[PDB]
Amino acid sequence: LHPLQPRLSPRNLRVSPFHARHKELGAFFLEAGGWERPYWFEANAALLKEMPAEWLPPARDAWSGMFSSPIAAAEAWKTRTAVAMYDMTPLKRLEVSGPGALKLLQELTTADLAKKPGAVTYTLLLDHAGGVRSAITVARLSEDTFQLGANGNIDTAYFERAARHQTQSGSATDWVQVRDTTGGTCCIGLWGPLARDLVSKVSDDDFTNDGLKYFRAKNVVIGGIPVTAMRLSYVGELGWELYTSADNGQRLWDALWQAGQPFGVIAAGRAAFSSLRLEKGYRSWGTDMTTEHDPFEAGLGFAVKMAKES
Amino acid sequence: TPRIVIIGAGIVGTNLADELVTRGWNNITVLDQGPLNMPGGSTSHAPGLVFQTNPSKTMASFAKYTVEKLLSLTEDGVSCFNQVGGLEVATTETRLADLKRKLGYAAAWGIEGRLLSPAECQELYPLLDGENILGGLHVPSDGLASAARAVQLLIKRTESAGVTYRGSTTVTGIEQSGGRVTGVQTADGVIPADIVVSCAGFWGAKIGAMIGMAVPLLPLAHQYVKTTPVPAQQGRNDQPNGARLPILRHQDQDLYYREHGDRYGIGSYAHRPMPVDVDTLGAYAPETVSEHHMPSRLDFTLEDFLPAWEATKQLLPALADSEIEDGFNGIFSFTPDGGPLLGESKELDGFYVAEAVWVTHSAGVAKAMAELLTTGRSETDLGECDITRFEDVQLTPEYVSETSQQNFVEIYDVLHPLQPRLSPRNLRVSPFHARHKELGAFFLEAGGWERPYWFEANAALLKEMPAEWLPPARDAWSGMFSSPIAAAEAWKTRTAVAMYDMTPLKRLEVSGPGALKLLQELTTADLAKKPGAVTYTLLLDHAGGVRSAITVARLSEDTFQLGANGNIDTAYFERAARHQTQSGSATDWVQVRDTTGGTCCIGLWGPLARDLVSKVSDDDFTNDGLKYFRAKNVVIGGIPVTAMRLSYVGELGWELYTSADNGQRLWDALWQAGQPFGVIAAGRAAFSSLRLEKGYRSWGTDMTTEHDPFEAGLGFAVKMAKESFIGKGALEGRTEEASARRLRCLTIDDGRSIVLGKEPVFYKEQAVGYVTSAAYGYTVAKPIAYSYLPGTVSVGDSVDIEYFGRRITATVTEDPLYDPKMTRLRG
Amino acid sequence: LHPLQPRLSPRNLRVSPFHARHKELGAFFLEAGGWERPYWFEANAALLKEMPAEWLPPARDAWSGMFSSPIAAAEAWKTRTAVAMYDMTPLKRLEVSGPGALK
Ligand SMILES: Cc1cc2nc3c(=O)[nH]c(=O)nc-3n(C[C@H](O)[C@H](O)[C@H](O)COP(=O)(O)OP(=O)(O)OC[C@@H]3O[C@@H](n4cnc5c(N)ncnc54)[C@H](O)[C@@H]3O)c2cc1C
Ligand SMILES: Nc1nc2c(c(=O)[nH]1)N[C@@H](CNc1ccc(C(=O)N[C@@H](CCC(=O)O)C(=O)O)cc1)CN2
Ligand SMILES: Nc1nc2c(c(=O)[nH]1)N[C@@H](CNc1ccc(C(=O)N[C@@H](CCC(=O)O)C(=O)O)cc1)CN2
Ligand SMILES: [Mg+2]
Repeated sequence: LHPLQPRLSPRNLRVSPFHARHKELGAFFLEAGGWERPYWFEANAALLKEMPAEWLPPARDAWSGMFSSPIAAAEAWKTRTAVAMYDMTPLKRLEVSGPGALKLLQELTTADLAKKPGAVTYTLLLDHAGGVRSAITVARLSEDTFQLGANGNIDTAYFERAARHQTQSGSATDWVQVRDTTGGTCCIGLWGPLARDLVSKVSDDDFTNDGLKYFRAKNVVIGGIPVTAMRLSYVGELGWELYTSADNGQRLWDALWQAGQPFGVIAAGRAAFSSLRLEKGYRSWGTDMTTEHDPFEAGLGFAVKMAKES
Repeated sequence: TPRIVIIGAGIVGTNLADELVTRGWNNITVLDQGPLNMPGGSTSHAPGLVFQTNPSKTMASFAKYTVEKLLSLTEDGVSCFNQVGGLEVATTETRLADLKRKLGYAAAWGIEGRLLSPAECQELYPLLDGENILGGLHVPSDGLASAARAVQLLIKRTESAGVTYRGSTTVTGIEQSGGRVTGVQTADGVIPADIVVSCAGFWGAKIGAMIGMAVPLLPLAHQYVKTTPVPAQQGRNDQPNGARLPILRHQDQDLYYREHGDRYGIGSYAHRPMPVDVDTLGAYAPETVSEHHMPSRLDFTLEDFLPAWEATKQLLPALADSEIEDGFNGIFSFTPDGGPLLGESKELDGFYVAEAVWVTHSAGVAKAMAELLTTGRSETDLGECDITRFEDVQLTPEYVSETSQQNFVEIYDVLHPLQPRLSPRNLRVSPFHARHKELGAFFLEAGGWERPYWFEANAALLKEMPAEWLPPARDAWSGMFSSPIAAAEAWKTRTAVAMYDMTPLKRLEVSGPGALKLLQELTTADLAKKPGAVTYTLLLDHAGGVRSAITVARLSEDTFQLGANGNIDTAYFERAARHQTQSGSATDWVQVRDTTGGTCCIGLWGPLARDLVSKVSDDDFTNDGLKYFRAKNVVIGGIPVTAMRLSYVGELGWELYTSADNGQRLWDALWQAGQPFGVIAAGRAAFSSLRLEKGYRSWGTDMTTEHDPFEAGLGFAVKMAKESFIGKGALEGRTEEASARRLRCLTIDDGRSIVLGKEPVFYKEQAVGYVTSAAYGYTVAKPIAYSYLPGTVSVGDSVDIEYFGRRITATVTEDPLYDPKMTRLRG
Repeated sequence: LHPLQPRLSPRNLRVSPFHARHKELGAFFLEAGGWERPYWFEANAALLKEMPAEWLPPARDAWSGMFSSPIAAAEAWKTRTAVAMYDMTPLKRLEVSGPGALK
């Protein structure tokens, strides 16, 4: 069996709010964690006739060509030179809330999270030996509410137990609740050099550098939909992760899609996504590092604030 | 009494100070950036036309009270109301029909009115060219408010009672601590306050931003023009502002009129919407404010007015011998639904709004708010006025701008109660939305959600449907936004199995060690039962009035899911949970989440519901496996689901809840299992009809805070034996049988004449009630309507319902109309 | 019955090749000769907020308003000022061929 080989059943268990639009665009779906994830979009085949030859990869052998397509090259191309919409809905999304939330995260992570709300921080979770249990993002949305981009249900269970333990043994001001909100929310990664040109057509919020700096978050309205925008890009380009409730997702998608037409916006899938993030050197927990590695071996020293008290 | 600061000395803020004073609260400071003698908000330019009749019972009562209050507000023998009566004329058949519906509202709300023939219209208002007049509606108690004079007299008498007024004082921020208001910032310092009420008119959104509150009003300009002296009017009225003819509405041309001595005042909505940026108005130095120079008056744009002037000369040819003398583009407030914005902010304890209020409703709004502040409740239902009625997508600046401008464009149009907007649409959709479009769903929206009213795919079933299920033809009005397809969907729900989309039902998760304690105090049920129980229960106010009717499902020791009625509930629970948390122990904390947008629900109902679900689940759905009004977790088509056994349509089956990401799978699994059982998707038209056949009440129409549970026939849901709950003391002694007014089920005798809501109900030729809910009952094959009626009227008695001026005979009937032994439901 | 009143069944007997695209655009279909014919497209509702007021018609009475929509005004507007695609597939189309055709 090839490492990407999907099951044929059961399928379509979990789908993002954009699923109808993705099928319209001829998404090739693979599954992970029950979620259907586009790996590329057949609609983008039409772009290969226009793509510069410098972007066209050589033939693949039969094995590396399984569950791959030249279309991924066109999607990488447009992400690097135009603007792309990636479905980040399946990214594990945890809400950690309550008066003991900051205290919990200060102890579990390698970052100083005690900053006025709006900061996004890439940070690690270690075990007592210094091995890397996880690498996550923490966005402080308000005094007592943080949204985490985690790595899966191992993280979820880790936070659940730790929050329960803190709550049980703490005061009236140490209680903290952890919710897995992934299934109730969605996210579009809107990335590429024309990302500002696009979003400014559908929002009156300020998306310039002055309005939202790198690794910051704020609430905005796009196409009429309340969104939490976070400025970062696992693909290494300008733009934002745009989060909203599942019921609003399709509208947000359609609004952006329409705004993006003059900029040549495309839907982009996981094959391009993985290639682009590797060009950026961004680590993926579970393969690039595990608890067998410390942050310095993995080249993640920068994410560890050794000056923290604890 | 608490220290109050009121922001704004318009007709709203001064009436509020007054209503508070008469209730013994006089520790009040009123602030206005303008001079006290002419503050310069919309109140300082309003022509003051007061038409009481309104489709809304609450707005109508506010208007009646304003008329009574202004008539009694007097000095040197001259009151602040000139009661010349009001006349709405019709120049199209469509409008003529609508005046008959409005005459119904008037009877329903206790306002005396008459329909006039064209000849009678000419006798009452001789300046009308009769050639295009088809009829008029005359209300003798309407008239003209002297709004700016009323402000002065109100300032005078409240000042005498100890109220402090500070004009030329600009509020620049709001001070707070611990989630509660502490004061009001001005350049010269902070004015301390325990309560702040923003009565700032079209500045309201600007005041709101000061505490991070979204106030969904849009400032819009509206043209008002005065003519030169009109020759026909020479000598008829007192100069300079006398009036003797009824105020005049010409809604077909978006115009209204009044006299100003021998001149005419012309109000036009017959121009493009004109949004105003309040930040560009400029700061007016108080000493510069005068009649033609104030912040609320923008330059007149003659070009916009020319068509209105032509139409005016057609209606009233005498004015063709006058000219336009002075015009201005006058600013005031519009909202997404035309309702005002009243009540306590979500963001800040002790901070209240009373904004976007017509002079017509001002005193009534002030009275309601003064009741709210001093007693904790308004004596009038504020369900359509509460600031918290709006969903999140409805509070964005873009939605507020777009829908308020559309409200302005449609302000005087004849509109069906179901008429949807064409934009913005598709804001919120359930996970089943693609499947619904495949099935040709006809969508209407509410709260931002797209809701199927029926499915064109089901048209194919009408050829097979027994004739007993086919309703008679509908008239054009009751047929709008209706379809015979709803009959087939009711049919299949009653005889087969249907899948309804219950996703839009407000869904609240109340969790934490103090959750049970919170709900025990707020609701009328004993919720302390092992998890798995579902309970239908009420939320009362301290007077025993019904704030809401909800379901509470106890999912675990510290987690409850509530099926609530909208965002008024959400904000009510949010504040109550916060208050309990702040003042309680480590074991009293409780969190409230609105999870509606992250979850979905299918109502799987009908006699074949078990046959269907048992094909896609190994869980036990027999009576032994899940009893009526119980919940448990199951797996269906591979999806984890919370199943609750109950049915607002009165049939066997369950509400099936799951996370949004799983919804489409659950739907498809059920859809496929249901094929041999003839499963259909069923929409809201069938849903509403079926639930009325069951006698189930709908909060907001069938009962509001104006009713107690016994009047509404909801006594069964109140556990009077509870040790404690909000409203309990007020209900002591009350029973359904002794209630002076009781909610009754009517069926329409002719089997055919459908009514829609708000129609007056008559007993022995007296108006004694009005239609709350109504639908055609497909199972009983006749129209149904509910109305409060004097306790004196009994089952079997006859009543008349007036519909477009025609009396329709109906009979008071025992409910439920369908399956009163509940044999379809229980066991 | 209104002169435009359609049957609810049988329907969808004859459809043009554009039918899927028309449903995507929220076509309101009426039938004639067995063909499903869009009378207007709900997708075009979005254009009314942008349309000049000069193009907006007055309210219709209930009868003339049946099987009509303000959306038709926006579609007329765009046809007169931009570019529109109408489905003329149902127009009866006859091929007359052979050496005696001209005769
Ligand atoms: C052209 C026109 C015609 C109209 N015709 C009618 C009609 O015929 N019938 C009818 O019922 N209604 C009519 N209206 C509507 C009407 O006038 C308003 O609905 C009403 O006057 C609102 O009263 P208010 O007390 O809420 O607001 P306002 O009268 O606007 O007073 C509120 C204010 O608060 C003050 N304020 C605002 N911000 C601050 C601050 N930061 N610090 C201190 N003070 C502040 C302002 O200076 C002002 O006095 C008309 C309005 C216009 C523009
Ligand atoms: N919400 C969000 N959370 C997440 C991911 C995501 O895709 N988006 N993906 C996973 C973790 N990964 C990364 C790895 C690198 C970066 C990144 O952006 N690194 C920049 C900036 C780092 C910073 O200065 O600390 C640097 O050049 O390495 C962001 C998420 C899971 N958590
Ligand atoms: N989840 C759920 N919650 C809800 C509604 C719903 O549709 N489902 N709809 C709203 C409230 N309404 C009702 C009204 C009646 C019933 C009902 O079922 N009444 C039966 C049983 C009552 C019981 O014995 O107390 C009786 O015959 O009156 C259920 C919800 C909002 N809350
Ligand atoms: Mg209008």
